[PDB]
Amino acid sequence: MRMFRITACVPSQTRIRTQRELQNTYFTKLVPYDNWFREQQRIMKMGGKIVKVELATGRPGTNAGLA
Amino acid sequence: GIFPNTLAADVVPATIARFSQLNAEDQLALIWFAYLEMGKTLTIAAPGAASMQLAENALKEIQAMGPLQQTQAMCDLANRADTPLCRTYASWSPNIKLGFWYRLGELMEQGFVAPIPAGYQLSANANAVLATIQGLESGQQITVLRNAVVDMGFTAGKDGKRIAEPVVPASRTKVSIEGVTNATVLNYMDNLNANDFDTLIELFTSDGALQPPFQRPIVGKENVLRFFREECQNLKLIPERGVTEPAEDGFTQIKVTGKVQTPWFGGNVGMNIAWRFLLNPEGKIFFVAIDLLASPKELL
Amino acid sequence: MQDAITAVINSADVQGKYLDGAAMDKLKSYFASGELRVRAASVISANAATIVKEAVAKSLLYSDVTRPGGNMYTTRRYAACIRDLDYYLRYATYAMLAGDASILDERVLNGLKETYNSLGVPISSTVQAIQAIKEVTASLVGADAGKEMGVYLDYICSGLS
Amino acid sequence: MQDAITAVINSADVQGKYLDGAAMDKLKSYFASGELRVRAASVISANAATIVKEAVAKSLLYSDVTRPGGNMYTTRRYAACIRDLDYYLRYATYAMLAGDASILDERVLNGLKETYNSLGVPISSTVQAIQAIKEVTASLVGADAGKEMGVYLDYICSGLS
Amino acid sequence: MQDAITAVINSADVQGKYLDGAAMDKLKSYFASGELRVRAASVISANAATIVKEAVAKSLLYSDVTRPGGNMYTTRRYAACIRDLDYYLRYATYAMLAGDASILDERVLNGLKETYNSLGVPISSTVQAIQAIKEVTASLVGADAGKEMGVYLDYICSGLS
Amino acid sequence: QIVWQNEVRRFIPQEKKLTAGNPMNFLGMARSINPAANTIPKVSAQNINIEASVPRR
Amino acid sequence: SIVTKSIVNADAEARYLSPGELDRIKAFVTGGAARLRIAETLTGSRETIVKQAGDRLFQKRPDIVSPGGNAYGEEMTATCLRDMDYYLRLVTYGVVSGDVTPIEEIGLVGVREMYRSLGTPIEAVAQSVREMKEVASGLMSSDDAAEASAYFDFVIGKMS
Amino acid sequence: SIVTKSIVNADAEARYLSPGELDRIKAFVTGGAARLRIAETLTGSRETIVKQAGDRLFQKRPDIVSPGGNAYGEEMTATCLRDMDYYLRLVTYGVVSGDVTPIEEIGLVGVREMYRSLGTPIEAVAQSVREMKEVASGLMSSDDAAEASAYFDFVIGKMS
Amino acid sequence: SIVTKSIVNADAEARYLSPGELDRIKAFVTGGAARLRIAETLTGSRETIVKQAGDRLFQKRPDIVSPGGNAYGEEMTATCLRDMDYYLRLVTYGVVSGDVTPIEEIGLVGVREMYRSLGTPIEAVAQSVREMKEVASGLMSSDDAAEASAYFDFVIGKMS
Amino acid sequence: SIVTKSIVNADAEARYLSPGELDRIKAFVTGGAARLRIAETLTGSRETIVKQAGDRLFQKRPDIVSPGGNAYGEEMTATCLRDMDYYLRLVTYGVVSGDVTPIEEIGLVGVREMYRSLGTPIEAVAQSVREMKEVASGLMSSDDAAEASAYFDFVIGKMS
Ligand SMILES: *[C@H](C)[C@H]1/C(=C/c2[nH]c(/C=C3N=C(/C=C4\NC(=O)C(CC)=C4C)C(C)=C\3CCC(=O)O)c(CCC(=O)O)c2C)NC(=O)[C@@H]1C
Ligand SMILES: *[C@H](C)[C@H]1/C(=C/c2[nH]c(/C=C3N=C(/C=C4\NC(=O)C(CC)=C4C)C(C)=C\3CCC(=O)O)c(CCC(=O)O)c2C)NC(=O)[C@@H]1C
Ligand SMILES: *[C@H](C)[C@H]1/C(=C/c2[nH]c(/C=C3N=C(/C=C4\NC(=O)C(CC)=C4C)C(C)=C\3CCC(=O)O)c(CCC(=O)O)c2C)NC(=O)[C@@H]1C
Ligand SMILES: CCC1=C(C)/C(=C/C2=NC(=C\c3[nH]c(/C=C4\NC(=O)[C@H](C)[C@H]4CC)c(C)c3CCC(=O)O)/C(CCC(=O)O)=C2C)NC1=O
Ligand SMILES: CC1=C(/C=C/C(C)=C/C=C/C(C)=C/C=C/C=C(C)/C=C/C=C(C)/C=C/C2=C(C)C(=O)CCC2(C)C)C(C)(C)CCC1=O
Repeated sequence: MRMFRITACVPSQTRIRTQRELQNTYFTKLVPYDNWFREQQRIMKMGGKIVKVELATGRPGTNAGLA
Repeated sequence: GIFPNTLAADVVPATIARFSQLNAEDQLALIWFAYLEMGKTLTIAAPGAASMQLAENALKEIQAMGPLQQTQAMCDLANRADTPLCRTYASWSPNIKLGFWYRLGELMEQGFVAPIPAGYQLSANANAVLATIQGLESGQQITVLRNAVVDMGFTAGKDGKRIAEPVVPASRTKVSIEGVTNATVLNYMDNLNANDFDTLIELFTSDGALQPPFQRPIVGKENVLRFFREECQNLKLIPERGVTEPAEDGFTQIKVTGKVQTPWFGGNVGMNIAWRFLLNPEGKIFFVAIDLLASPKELL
Repeated sequence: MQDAITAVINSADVQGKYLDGAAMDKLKSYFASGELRVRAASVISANAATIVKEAVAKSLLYSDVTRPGGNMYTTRRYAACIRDLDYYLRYATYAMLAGDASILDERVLNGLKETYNSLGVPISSTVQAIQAIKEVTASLVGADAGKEMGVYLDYICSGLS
Repeated sequence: MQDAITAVINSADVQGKYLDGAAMDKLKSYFASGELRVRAASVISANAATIVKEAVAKSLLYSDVTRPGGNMYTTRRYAACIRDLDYYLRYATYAMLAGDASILDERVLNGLKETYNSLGVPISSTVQAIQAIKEVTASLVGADAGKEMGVYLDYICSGLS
Repeated sequence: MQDAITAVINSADVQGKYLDGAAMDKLKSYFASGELRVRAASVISANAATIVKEAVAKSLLYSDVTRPGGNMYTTRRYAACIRDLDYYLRYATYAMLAGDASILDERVLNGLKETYNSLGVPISSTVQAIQAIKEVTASLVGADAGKEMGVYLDYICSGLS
Repeated sequence: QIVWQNEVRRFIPQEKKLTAGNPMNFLGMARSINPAANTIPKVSAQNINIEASVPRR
Repeated sequence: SIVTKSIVNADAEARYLSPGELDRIKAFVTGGAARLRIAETLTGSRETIVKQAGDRLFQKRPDIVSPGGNAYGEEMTATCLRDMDYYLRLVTYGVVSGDVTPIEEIGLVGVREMYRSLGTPIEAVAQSVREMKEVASGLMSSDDAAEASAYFDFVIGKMS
Repeated sequence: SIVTKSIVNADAEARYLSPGELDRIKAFVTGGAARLRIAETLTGSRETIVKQAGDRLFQKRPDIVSPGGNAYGEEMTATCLRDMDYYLRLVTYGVVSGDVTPIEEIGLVGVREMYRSLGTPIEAVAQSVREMKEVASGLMSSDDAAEASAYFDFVIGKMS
Repeated sequence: SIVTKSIVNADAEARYLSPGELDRIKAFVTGGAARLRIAETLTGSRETIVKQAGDRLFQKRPDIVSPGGNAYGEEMTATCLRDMDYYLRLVTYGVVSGDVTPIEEIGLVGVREMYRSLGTPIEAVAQSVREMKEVASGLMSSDDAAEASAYFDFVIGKMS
Repeated sequence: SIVTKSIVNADAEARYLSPGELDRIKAFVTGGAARLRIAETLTGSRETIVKQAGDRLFQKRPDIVSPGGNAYGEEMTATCLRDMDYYLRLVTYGVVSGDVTPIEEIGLVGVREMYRSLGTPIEAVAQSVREMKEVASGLMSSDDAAEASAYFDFVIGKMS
């Protein structure tokens, strides 16, 4: 299936965490295509900055066989 | 545990029934002789296939037991008497029980356990059963041994063994030494075995000196008392041979060679202790040297 | 959960009292037993699988329980029963270390009887298996530590039955 | 769950026995009836929404349930009733294909009566709806497939009652 | 219900065997304990009212439970709590005599938690009261029979929880 | 024709009868197919050159 | 047992056991050794008792094993012997318990209906139990034989 | 079975059965006659397959029946053959059902844990399964045994 | 490393090293001479301990060296003893570091998969490590033997 | 009595007495000699036992004999001693009968109602019966005292 490799930086806004938070502060993950929209919406609502997005799996414009 | 055969005719159930028919003495002698025949006419024991850790504590307790009580405990297991060791044995799997008996036989061969009475001969019925077991196959042999030996120990609701076995009625005896017939060294050996060092060391001269292995001589009567009471603690010696001759100042130079079965500075059991006794002319040991002569075994 | 120390401290706190002579004596007794508890725990942790294997062989194997129609028939059910025995042994070790059965009540026995009743697990068979585990652990650990482990395993048996 | 094949296999396994002649006969019967069940399942899957529509129309439209104050008055309540009907149709089709009613107990009937009693849902009305669903599905599916579907729908109704 | 004799008999019968040595040992143990059980039952029957009285005085009286708004406020509610304690003591004696906690399970526990949940009865406080009853009974009967009575009292508490 | 005295002699307890899953059912088959064990291959670890005798590839 | 019966009566009356029940329980508990001993005697002699009782019963009643009889046939005869062993086990249970309640609950409730559905003659079953009682009395001492025959005759009377 | 597996997948996706699933079910229904023939052959000759497979397995891996091996002794060998019989019966169930769900549920899930607890070589068990598969394929026709060996292969792969 | 474990725990709780943890590190560093003496002894005596443990293991489990076993053959026995030497070296690493983590890292994680792929009996490997522990205890003092017994028993339990 | 209670239970079940019930009846018949001995002891020492019991009760609870108490005056003291004698006779009857049924049906049912009507302290009466039990235990043999203690405790509990 189509997968998105996304790198983003999401800062904290409400509390000053005292545990190691770099891993979820700046990270890259492989989110599925069917979840990419909601993941992007979550990152934007949390206030993160989408550093980079790439289509790691599949090819653009695949009418069939995108599974 | 595993399903034990009880009555199916054939050969294995018949052999197990015959073993059960044999009394406690016959069964115990038969299992001992079967262990003796193991590896040549019977299957070789493979204790790694059984959880011997469960019986490890009982084995160590038996090993620490004195030979009389060792034989008493083994005969209690044979008679299915009510003892804590019998309970522990009965609470084991058949493989664990068989491995435990194999370890007992191995320790008896190595001398750590009181051996069978010397010159014992297997009864006719037990010998016939053992011959049948030898004729049996390897798997058949192990199945027969397991089924025969599982019934031992004490289990609630079971009570038999009408014949029973009242067992058979070293340190107390003179230490068997070849070429040495001196009361001083004999008393020294007996007292050292008995661990009554306070009475043992009177055989030492007032200027008596002791030479422990790998250490310089220790001089002073109370020094030797301290050495005996802090280093040489509860060790068993088996002197074998010895020679005696005179020496300067009227001394008696006596070289005795024997074996120590107790842990004493390493080389356990397989170290030859040489006692170099420069005894005073009056008799007390002026100089005792204990030399731990070693076999090709090294790392001491 | 509460160990012996926490139990004593809670008993003192409930009455709002400092640790008096009796509480100190109880703490001293627990500290004395601590070495034996640690040794028994290490031995059990080493021989974890062996104890369960021997107990199931002694009490369950070669029976209607393992034969078809028994609760321990399928491989899945055998694995589940072995896992349950492993949990019992581990939590009994926890209870022995802590000197208290609070962990047993809080994380094992809560609803365990209802769980077996709903599942159809034979309570008597499970109790016999735990008894076999107790005997095996006693033989493998010793007298006093074996007795303590038996106390907590019998606590589990009482809760289950 | 379990189909008829699963039931035969489970009976043989629990008795610890190989598939004997009677089990083979029952398996042959299920294989004989299988094409019928596949046809009925295809028909109902093709016409899933429609059958629900005429079931409601013959059963619940312009009635006290759909009036204000009923349990099916509001649009959200109508959607919930439709979802209930679609569950019942889907699971009756599943039971029809499997030849077994275990699925309904596992999924639907295991808590549905308590669910409706907590909700206030009219079980008499839902029984009437599923009873109408019987004939609505039977019309499209035939006579014997209709009999099987009616068997499963009667199962649902009896569980509700 | 079931006593020790009927329990062992049923255990043998369900698997279809005669009484072996192991079962006979259990019956011998029960017969050995029968004299102590009868003496404890006589003592508890003599001191039934006093035991419940002392337990209530030691656990419940002057607490939040008796004050207005508590579950032991009205005189009727107080008498109901006393009656519950009377049940628990009497059935603990029954189970102690029988050597089996089956009468407790089939006549005191099956649904009692649901009844207390409906009525709002505090299960933790009733457990504390049963613990007080256990302590008083132990003090009045002795350690050997006190432990046996406490076994079934704790059984009732665990069933309630 | 049937004789009942023979079966009266041949009576067996019901609980002694073997069930489906009992290995005693296959005990007879195992007896028939006598498996031959392996003669013990006496080997001494002391006389083994670990560095050289281990395979190299 | 007597303990169960007394506890049940006390529960039904919503009361503790009276001393007149407690002393009976004490006497029952004390006198358990003889009951146990009779139990081991019967259980040890179960196979011989069953065989001899079945042989005597079949000799006395030929129609049972005759063609058209309930026990006619190999499996039928073995099943009749199985029933005899069942009732011997129940009698042992009752002897050990000192009461007939275990027998009645296990293999005595609905026995008439069960054997009527099976077609077996309940009178013939009672005769088999009588032969078993005779064999047990022969294998037991005078007092023990009478004590066991109490349960045996209870079973026989309940059967017919 | 295949019916249950398709139903489970369809309900997990919250949908009626797709044309592919329905066609698979109908094809299995049509081909069930050969499956029943396979089951009949396996059940009828099950003693033969178990016997020959045990012989071949013991020959190929003699350390199993050697001292210190798990199958050492008559009782251990009998239990070995018993496990072989369970696996043959499960193979028959899977062949009849057209899906290996029953095999997985009964004798494949947790088999690693059970055999590890018992001390058994899972690879040896897989070898025994392979021996049974070879014997059965010899006993059946080419294509029939060809598609019967798929479930044997599944068991072998899951155990080894 | 005990210090590394303390650092890991402190970072996991997001705190500086506890006074107790620092005291434990201090005590370990002070006793490091005695701790490293055990490693020196094991490194010096690696050959005799490995060979004796292998011989005892083959005595206890002759099936593995028997034909059809994993260790059968001169090369197979050689590589089995080579793995023995690997595990002894790992035990020395653990006793030096004061922590079982190096053992679990190099020679313990994935060991199940590795020996399953190789066909090796993990139970036999555990028994061999037990023999190694017993030999090392014999060759060392009671206190040092007890200290190394922790690492040896850790390896044993992780093996099985 | 135990005999009449057993007969009532058998009649309620609509059956003859079970072997256990018959054995209990025989045991009670055998113990009837000891029961008669205890009754003889009590009836012989009727006067002294009631005298010490009344004196002990008066010392324990002087408020009864104090002004305003129910038993104030020589006539009230005579009535109290008469009640003492009546209850001791009831205890003797119960000991003879082997059960507390005669005691309950003669002077133990409605005792609370009668004392509420008369104003008598029920707790005082219970303490008086307890003093009677203490003096009787001191006066008679331990086994006989133990046997009568159950009946005395039953009476005192019913009066509590
Ligand atoms: C102070 C010397 C300088 C400074 C600080 C500053 N930091 C942030 C935000 C973050 N800092 C970190 C760094 C870490 N997180 C970790 O877990 C670790 C590794 C253990 C490090 C080094 C991160 C990840 C952030 C992101 C936000 C967060 O902390 O979750 C800010 C801005 C915070 C914000 O939300 O705007 C600031 C101001 N600023 C200076 O000018 C100093 C030179
Ligand atoms: C009119 C603007 C559109 C239209 C209407 C139409 N509706 C139906 C049937 C129903 N409509 C409803 C809707 C509601 N019921 C409620 O209680 C609520 C909130 C108060 C709503 C929105 C319902 C429940 C029905 C079912 C009949 C019944 O309630 O008894 C129909 C007839 C459908 C049929 O086939 O019977 C029609 C025609 N049609 C249009 O074309 C307009 C866009
Ligand atoms: C005074 C005229 C008499 C008397 C009183 C007395 N009572 C107690 C203890 C309690 N009294 C009650 C009664 C009630 N609680 C209620 O809620 C109701 C209805 C509203 C009633 C009638 C209770 C529950 C108790 C228990 C203690 C508590 O309140 O929590 C005592 C003390 C008893 C003791 O030993 O603690 C006393 C003294 N005593 C007399 O002698 C007078 C005749
Ligand atoms: C239906 C699914 C299922 C499975 C799989 C199963 C396995 C199974 N095999 C067992 C034992 C056993 N199984 C074997 C068999 C073998 N020995 C070998 O060397 C071979 C590799 C292997 C056979 C090929 C042996 C030897 C035992 C005895 C183990 C012991 O007693 O220690 C046991 C425990 C004893 C008992 O059967 O009661 C179970 C549960 N039971 C089930 O119900
Ligand atoms: C292979 C293999 C195994 C099997 C291993 C096996 C087969 C293990 C079995 C080993 C055997 C046969 C052990 C028997 C030992 C006998 C003893 C100790 C008796 C001594 C008698 C005494 C002291 C009495 C002496 C006497 C005295 C004192 C008297 O007073 C009077 C005379 C008398 C002579 C009686 C395992 C089960 C481990 C695992 C699986 C597996 O494959």
